[PDB]
Amino acid sequence: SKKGKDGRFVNPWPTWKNPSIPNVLRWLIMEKDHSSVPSSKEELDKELPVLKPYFITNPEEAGVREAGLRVTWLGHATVMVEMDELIFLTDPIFSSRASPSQYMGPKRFRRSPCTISELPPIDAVLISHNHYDHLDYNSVIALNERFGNELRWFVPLGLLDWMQKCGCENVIELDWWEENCVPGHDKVTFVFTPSQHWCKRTLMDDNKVLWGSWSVLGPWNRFFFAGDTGYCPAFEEIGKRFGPFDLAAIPIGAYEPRWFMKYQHVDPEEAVRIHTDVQTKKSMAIHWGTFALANEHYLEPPVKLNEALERYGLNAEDFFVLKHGESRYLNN
Amino acid sequence: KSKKGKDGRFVNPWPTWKNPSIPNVLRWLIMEKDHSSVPSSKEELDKELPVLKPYFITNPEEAGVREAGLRVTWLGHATVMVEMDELIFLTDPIFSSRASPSQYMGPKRFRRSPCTISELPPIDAVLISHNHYDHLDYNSVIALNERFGNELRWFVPLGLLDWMQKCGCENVIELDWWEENCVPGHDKVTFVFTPSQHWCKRTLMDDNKVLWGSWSVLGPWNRFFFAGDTGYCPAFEEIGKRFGPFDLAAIPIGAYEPRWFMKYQHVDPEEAVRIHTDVQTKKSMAIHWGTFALANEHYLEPPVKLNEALERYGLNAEDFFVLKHGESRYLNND
Ligand SMILES: C[C@H](CCC(=O)O)[C@H]1CC[C@H]2[C@@H]3CC[C@@H]4C[C@H](O)CC[C@]4(C)[C@H]3C[C@H](O)[C@]12C
Ligand SMILES: C[C@H](CCC(=O)O)[C@H]1CC[C@H]2[C@@H]3CC[C@@H]4C[C@H](O)CC[C@]4(C)[C@H]3C[C@H](O)[C@]12C
Ligand SMILES: C[C@H](CCC(=O)O)[C@H]1CC[C@H]2[C@@H]3CC[C@@H]4C[C@H](O)CC[C@]4(C)[C@H]3C[C@H](O)[C@]12C
Ligand SMILES: C[C@H](CCC(=O)O)[C@H]1CC[C@H]2[C@@H]3CC[C@@H]4C[C@H](O)CC[C@]4(C)[C@H]3C[C@H](O)[C@]12C
Ligand SMILES: C[C@H](CCC(=O)O)[C@H]1CC[C@H]2[C@@H]3CC[C@@H]4C[C@H](O)CC[C@]4(C)[C@H]3C[C@H](O)[C@]12C
Ligand SMILES: C[C@H](CCC(=O)O)[C@H]1CC[C@H]2[C@@H]3CC[C@@H]4C[C@H](O)CC[C@]4(C)[C@H]3C[C@H](O)[C@]12C
Ligand SMILES: C[C@H](CCC(=O)O)[C@H]1CC[C@H]2[C@@H]3CC[C@@H]4C[C@H](O)CC[C@]4(C)[C@H]3C[C@H](O)[C@]12C
Ligand SMILES: C[C@H](CCC(=O)O)[C@H]1CC[C@H]2[C@@H]3CC[C@@H]4C[C@H](O)CC[C@]4(C)[C@H]3C[C@H](O)[C@]12C
Ligand SMILES: C[C@H](CCC(=O)O)[C@H]1CC[C@H]2[C@@H]3CC[C@@H]4C[C@H](O)CC[C@]4(C)[C@H]3C[C@H](O)[C@]12C
Ligand SMILES: C[C@H](CCC(=O)O)[C@H]1CC[C@H]2[C@@H]3CC[C@@H]4C[C@H](O)CC[C@]4(C)[C@H]3C[C@H](O)[C@]12C
Ligand SMILES: Cc1ncc(COP(=O)(O)O)c(C=O)c1O
Ligand SMILES: [Zn+2]
Ligand SMILES: [Zn+2]
Ligand SMILES: [Zn+2]
Ligand SMILES: [Zn+2]
Repeated sequence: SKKGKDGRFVNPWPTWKNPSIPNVLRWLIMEKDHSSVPSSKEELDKELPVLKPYFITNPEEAGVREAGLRVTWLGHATVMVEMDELIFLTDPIFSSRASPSQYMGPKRFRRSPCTISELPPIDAVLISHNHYDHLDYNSVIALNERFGNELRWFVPLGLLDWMQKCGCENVIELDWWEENCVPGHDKVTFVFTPSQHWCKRTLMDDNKVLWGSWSVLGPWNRFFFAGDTGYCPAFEEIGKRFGPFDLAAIPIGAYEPRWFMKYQHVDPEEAVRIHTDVQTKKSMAIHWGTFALANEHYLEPPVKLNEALERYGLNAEDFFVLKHGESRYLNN
Repeated sequence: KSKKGKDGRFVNPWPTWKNPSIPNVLRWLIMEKDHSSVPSSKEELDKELPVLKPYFITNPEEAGVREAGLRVTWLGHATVMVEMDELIFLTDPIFSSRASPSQYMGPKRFRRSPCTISELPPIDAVLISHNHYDHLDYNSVIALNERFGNELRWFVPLGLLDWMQKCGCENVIELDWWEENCVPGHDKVTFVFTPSQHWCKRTLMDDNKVLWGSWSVLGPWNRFFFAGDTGYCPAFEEIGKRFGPFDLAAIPIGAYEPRWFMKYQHVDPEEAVRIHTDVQTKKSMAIHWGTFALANEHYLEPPVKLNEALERYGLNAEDFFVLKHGESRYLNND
């Protein structure tokens, strides 16, 4: 290739990135209050409405094995992408709290639109990093319970065990810049792409499992999942090696306070930049709207995104935000 | 001051004063509670145990009682919403997927919750029978006290007040056997903590620190008994005679498999109908069962055994009915 890879430090995984500036802790004894201010049932329902998905009232449809691409936002980074036959899910979280505990931790103010049961045949599942807001043991458990060997768990290096331990066999571990495929539908290609984030689920396990983005290269359309990352070259590299991608899921939340999050989390503007670097035709906007993992107003990220869109000479068509549970079909 | 089984405190914690109790407990361990019922694909359970969408979701109005009657809605396990005398009170609210102190281990419901805390009408009081994780849900407590405030009057047994306050609740009332209180505004309704034969445990060495029991709400139009968790005991004739006749009775009819083991903490359907006769209620509702797997019996068995015991005693399904998850039922009185 020609795009820097990694390449771990003496012991754990470094980002190898320049925008990488230390600062890595937790959320129980530091800048962790908020300014989002979420309250009032009807108010939430109004501002942030939860849409009942289609694969519930009319499962039939599904498939989208046509030639375009259908996407559904089930919260935070939980997006179901119906593309080139395959029906894959990303960073699946269907539980109320994203904490190792049930007594403390972040609880969603906007519940998961559907339930794993209601879910349609899930083919592959993609995992950005190990953070609880992206890895929900309960969710994982259910998935295999329902499906099982027929679930291509595409995971980053350092997760296999966890998966297998949870009770999964169809699991692939990958170092960013690696590649693998869904057995049956081998035509489509999945690639672990780099990113700028951290990995931690317990103590001392810091950056023990790699982080990164996913790039689904399918015969017809192409999709890119960033996950959680701060602005770092890679993106362009990706947009070059692969791309032009069709749709891309870019995080637009958890950015304030900038002085601390900047290096681990992009800002709505930085996202617009990714839209460009990755060379996609459109973007869906992941993270935001579901959990309060920062101090930014919970409604701010879409406003800041449209601000940056108009700054960069773009339009809300190019980088759109879905409603909780909404689907969207893009036939190119 | 008639013969009234009072407490009920031995060594340090409370024992069950009732004669038929024998402590040889072992604690919930999936061992004999994981699957001897073996619930298959959701679909199967959708056919057998359909989850309904409670009335107050589609019609948030209509949710009082207009008096001269009694409305009840079954939300899972032992969660029961009772409306009477300008009062909507909950019992044993569990709206969480798993009934455990952990998120990695414990019994997880196979039937989703009918509604959510955001969707239910104004609750005026919650009743807690005992402290077990299938009847006391931390997240549910929080959610409730987050929606509501000092308007939610939490009626809990003796030894729970501190727990409640530590959750953030301020309008909390602690009661002992045959103890009575009321909702601040509505005085005519009187809530009474009445005996039962169960145990209490959430952590290690806290066994029987808090007390168990049953609730007898005496409103000026409709008397409502709610049993909670219990094996058969004589305190139910006391409850049924002192108060009563009652209009409804939320009786448990599930989790009774290793009769040798669970007979002193959990009634079977036969003892459940025995309960119905004892408390002298006009109607009774089947609670517990169908939601969690807390024993080995087949998950559909308890209603069948309920009907068998009903016809044994010369009663029809009218007197003792089982509802679907989320179904409601209205009961007008003389
Ligand atoms: C503040 C209490 C203890 C209070 C005391 O000193 O008595 C301490 C005890 C254990 C500490 C936690 C251990 C894990 C983490 C270590 C980090 O470095 C900061 C965040 C976390 C999540 C800590 C939060 C906080 O620093 C805690 C909860
Ligand atoms: C729940 C127990 C004990 C309750 C009791 O004995 O009454 C208490 C005792 C010590 C408490 C911990 C002290 C350190 C931390 C302090 C924070 O403010 C909340 C999180 C932690 C990690 C606490 C969690 C929890 O509140 C603990 C473990
Ligand atoms: C056992 C009680 C719950 C008792 C109850 O619900 O009444 C719970 C409540 C708070 C829980 C603690 C929260 C902080 C920690 C989180 C970790 O994930 C595991 C260890 C700790 C220290 C937990 C230990 C244990 O899980 C506690 C103490
Ligand atoms: C303890 C239960 C199983 C108990 C039983 O069979 O009854 C097991 C089953 C799945 C196990 C988890 C699998 C994923 C993780 C593997 C890690 O290396 C340790 C932590 C986790 C989160 C494990 C913790 C724990 O060991 C669990 C929850
Ligand atoms: C609290 C027990 C102590 C009991 C024992 O020694 O068995 C210790 C011992 C083994 C410990 C685990 C070892 C594997 C992991 C190492 C991480 O760096 C911290 C989290 C994990 C998941 C640990 C969690 C916790 O710190 C455990 C469970
Ligand atoms: C099975 C392990 C350890 C066995 C070993 O070390 O080989 C033991 C050690 C700690 C034990 C638990 C302690 C807490 C609880 C005490 C109850 O009175 C019985 C259920 C529980 C939940 C116990 C279940 C089980 O007995 C455990 C988990
Ligand atoms: C911290 C990991 C989760 C790690 C992951 O998700 O990968 C979890 C997985 C299993 C969890 C333990 C389960 C058994 C115990 C339950 C008690 O109620 C509190 C202490 C213990 C010992 C728990 C502590 C902590 O909650 C653990 C060790
Ligand atoms: C999660 C850690 C270790 C993780 C690791 O070393 O990678 C493991 C190590 C020891 C494990 C415990 C051993 C005793 C128990 C055995 C049971 O069969 C499941 C529950 C308990 C309470 C276990 C819960 C949990 O699974 C622990 C605490
Ligand atoms: C430690 C958190 C709050 C931490 C924070 O500030 O975020 C507190 C807030 C409410 C606390 C719980 C209140 C009910 C219980 C009281 C018991 O005496 C100890 C266990 C429980 C389950 C407590 C565990 C723990 O002490 C919690 C969960
Ligand atoms: C080790 C700390 C602190 C010791 C102290 O305050 O002296 C203590 C303080 C409170 C203790 C917890 C309180 C709630 C529970 C009490 C149970 O009966 C045993 C398990 C738990 C979960 C306890 C475990 C542990 O023993 C804790 C967390
Ligand atoms: C794992 C888990 N915990 C808790 C809940 C319920 O959330 P809450 O108790 O906050 O209402 C769910 C609901 O689906 C869940 O999946
Ligand atoms: Zn993250
Ligand atoms: Zn995140
Ligand atoms: Zn119980
Ligand atoms: Zn029970």
